[PDB]
Amino acid sequence: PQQLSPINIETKKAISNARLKPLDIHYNESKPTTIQNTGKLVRINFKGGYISGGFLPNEYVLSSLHIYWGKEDDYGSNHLIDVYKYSGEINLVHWNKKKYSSYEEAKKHDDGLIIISIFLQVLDHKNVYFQKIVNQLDSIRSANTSAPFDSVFYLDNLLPSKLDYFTYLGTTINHSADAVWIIFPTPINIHSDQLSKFRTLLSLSGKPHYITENYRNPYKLNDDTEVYYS
Repeated sequence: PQQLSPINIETKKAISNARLKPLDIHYNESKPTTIQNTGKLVRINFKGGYISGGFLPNEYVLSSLHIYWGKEDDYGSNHLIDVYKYSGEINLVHWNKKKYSSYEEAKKHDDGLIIISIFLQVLDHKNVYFQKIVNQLDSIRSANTSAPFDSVFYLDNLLPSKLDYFTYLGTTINHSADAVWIIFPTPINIHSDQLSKFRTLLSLSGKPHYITENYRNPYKLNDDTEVYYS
């Protein structure tokens, strides 16, 4: 069967494979175009950027960034590692443009999508790179809104300090497609004030309510889903 995402990664059960070389991340050419409050989450759309190397058959192009958080700073990510939840989670969605015609075609195949997870950890540290995103939220307060992302922003500045990863075959968080996940256990550090600003965003209409949390609870791991560690 499909493996529904997200999941708890049990580190003692993760397995090794020579294929798991470090990823080659190439966000030089990445530029955010617009930012949106979809009524569920914050999405930033990108033009440019790709990942390659690692266990990948070829390059996958970057398309979008999603952000998830919780009601409290200590409980906000989608994925867990050994039943530890981080403060929040960024997902970077990439698709197999080499093989498929559009993201919509790519979504239909288990080699179509690769999603990178970067955890957020609230640690009383104002993160100047993450602040670029925070400082756009005032423009997308209502649900189903869009704004130009004008500020210069280098996506590679949100990469964790260490890029070892877990990988498994799961699904997108809305379960509309299979997706291979690349999960970095090392989080990036942010400040409580920064995460707080996401909770000002409004849901779709009773009347709209604050999106105080938008993570999805984890699903059980299928007996035949293997989790690899690089």
